[PDB]
Amino acid sequence: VCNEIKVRISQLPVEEDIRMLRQVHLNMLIRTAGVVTIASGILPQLAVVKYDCVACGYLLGPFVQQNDEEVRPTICPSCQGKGPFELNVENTVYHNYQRITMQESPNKVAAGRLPRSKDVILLGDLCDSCKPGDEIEVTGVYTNNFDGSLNYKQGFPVFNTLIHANHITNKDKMASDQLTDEDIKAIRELSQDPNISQRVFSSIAPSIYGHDDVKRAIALALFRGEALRGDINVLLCGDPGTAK
Amino acid sequence: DKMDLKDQVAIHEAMEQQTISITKAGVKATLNARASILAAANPVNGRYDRSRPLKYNVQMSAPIMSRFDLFFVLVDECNEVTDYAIARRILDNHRAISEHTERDSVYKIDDIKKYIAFARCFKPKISDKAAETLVREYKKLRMSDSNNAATSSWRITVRQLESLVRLSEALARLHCGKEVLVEHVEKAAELLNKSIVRFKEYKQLSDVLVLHMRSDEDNQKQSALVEWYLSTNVQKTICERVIHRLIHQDHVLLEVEQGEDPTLCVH
Amino acid sequence: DAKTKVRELSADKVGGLVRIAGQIVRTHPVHPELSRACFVCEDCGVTTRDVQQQFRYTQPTKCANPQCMNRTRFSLDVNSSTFVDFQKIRIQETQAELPRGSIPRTVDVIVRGEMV
Amino acid sequence: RSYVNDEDCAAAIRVMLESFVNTQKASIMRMMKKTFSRHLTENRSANELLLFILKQLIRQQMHYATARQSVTIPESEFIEKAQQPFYTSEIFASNNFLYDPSKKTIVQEIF
Ligand SMILES: [Zn+2]
Ligand SMILES: [Zn+2]
Repeated sequence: VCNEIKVRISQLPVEEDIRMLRQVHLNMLIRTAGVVTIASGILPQLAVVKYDCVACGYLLGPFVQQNDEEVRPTICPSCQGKGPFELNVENTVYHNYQRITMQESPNKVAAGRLPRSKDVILLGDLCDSCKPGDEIEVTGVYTNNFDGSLNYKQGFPVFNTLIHANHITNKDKMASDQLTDEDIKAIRELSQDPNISQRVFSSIAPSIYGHDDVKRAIALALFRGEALRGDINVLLCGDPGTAK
Repeated sequence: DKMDLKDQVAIHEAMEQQTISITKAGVKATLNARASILAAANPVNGRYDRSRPLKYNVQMSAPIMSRFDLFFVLVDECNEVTDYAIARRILDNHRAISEHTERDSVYKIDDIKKYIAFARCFKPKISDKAAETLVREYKKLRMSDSNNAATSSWRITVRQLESLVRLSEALARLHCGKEVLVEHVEKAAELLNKSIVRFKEYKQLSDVLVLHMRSDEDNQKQSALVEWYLSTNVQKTICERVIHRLIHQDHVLLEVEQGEDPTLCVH
Repeated sequence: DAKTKVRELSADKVGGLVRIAGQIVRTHPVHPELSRACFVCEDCGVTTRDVQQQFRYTQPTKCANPQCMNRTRFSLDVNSSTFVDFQKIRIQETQAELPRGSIPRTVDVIVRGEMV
Repeated sequence: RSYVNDEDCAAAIRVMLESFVNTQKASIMRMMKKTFSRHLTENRSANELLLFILKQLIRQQMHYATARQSVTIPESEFIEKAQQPFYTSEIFASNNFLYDPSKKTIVQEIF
């Protein structure tokens, strides 16, 4: 099935805002939360690379692919020379990769401020696990790297920063639509009673008083015709303030 | 009222949700816009016309007009005493500026700044008698509007109770009270009524006639209708003229069999 | 107590301690900035410490080993370097400053450390 | 159910008629309520009908007293319209309806 079991870690005790990360937290483990705004497609990325030596046919490597480098050899030891190189199609290894952008939750922003945002990188079986609009919570390592174009942009030797994800909880996952034997027994016991139609009709929206026509229309529309449209469509029109 | 409709739609979309949304080029975001709006406008025909309701004298759309708790209407009173008082106040402004002299207010504006900044930390709760009073005052408002349904300048719905609770909480914050009392609800209702308030014999008599005939439909000539009105010469002549107008102008009443003493029914 | 107006910031006054007042228009997000760096010589493996940065990313002019001729081939070390919190801000003239028939001026401001 | 019953057909027919008749103008609505009264009016109780009669009379009295905080009506009109124990019910009292036998009168307070 596999090669390696990953360990994900949850319930790390200290939370940070995106707004409050400093140079202290570089190469530390942190936990944040926010809303997804942008997500890329799933793409394969190099993980372990081997090369051919054109001069003598020797296979160079393996080289574990680092985060921000074009790793290459320079000398083939089996001929002790700088022979030309080609990528070995047969022994190169890939893994899935995805990049998302996360923003501070609008509920937690103070008076008159703008929310901040960060980029997050997902690898392997963490990919495809969330959508734009999801409230999520991330645990990972906060790191930095140099970028000369970012230096030229800001006019000072600033550094790019990222979070490498290690665990995600999606707070907007809906409940599983699966029923136990206890639930099915309760459904059968409810369905056996003779007053069940009036029970359902009156128990839809119990705070609203009257309007049994609207209640029965909604109740029969939640169930569906068998089908040739099977759906039952309902329109309401009413004065403002009439709780429509 | 001089804004473009594009900018007015943008303000209304922000006022509905108390949020601003962005989706352009390479950024998407949502923001908070928790701000109170104070607005001023001039009436459409240059002067306010008291003979029409508020919907015609202002060029706003009804969804935008629904967003405001309080409307105030200000008119030129054309009164000698008020003109004299206004002229004295203007010349007192000029006289004080001419000698760099302050007025004798009770408090300093800085003290008022401290008071208003301090009072907004309070979060008053609703008391039991205040809840009872809120129910009673909402009933009073809707009853009086129903009594003047054809002539009131502005309708009354559920939203007025939300405005009433907001005004009561603001008054409690003004007095630094930790709970809403009966007096806050009472004065909020008084202020709301004073903001809201903005042929009739013909309506009253025609209403009595139509109400009797409509009630007689729960049981089912012109002289017999007049006799029922009189039992319930100027009044008889006025009733005949009212029936004449309700037939020949309003068409509320129809002559089922025509004649000098016709049978009548409601259209 | 020595306030100066925004239009009085001549090129004479570079390097002196000054007070000013303004209204803030923009507040850019936070970045770490390099302050003092350590570089490993790729030929001989010696670490050269405390290369002070200017506005630009800089490598040492000379290897610290006196028996080494390298002046180009260096690699930065991250876990020995020191990083500084940084923020950039824009300000505008307050209305009380303005001359006759004039439009307000704007300034770029640099902030570091605990004031971010 | 595994099959459509006559009760299911009756429920569907009643929903269809009740929804259709309400969309018309008021005179056509009165005529069609009279026409299809067997299918429409079956489910009401006498207490609900008496509440309807009482509240309609109170509405007519509110209109009448406005045109000419509480409402009082003679009992004889309520009896005659019912003809054309309810005072003890929870429905009657919870709508703030009350009764005075010394004058034979319905009472209500609007506050
Ligand atoms: Zn080789
Ligand atoms: Zn060296």
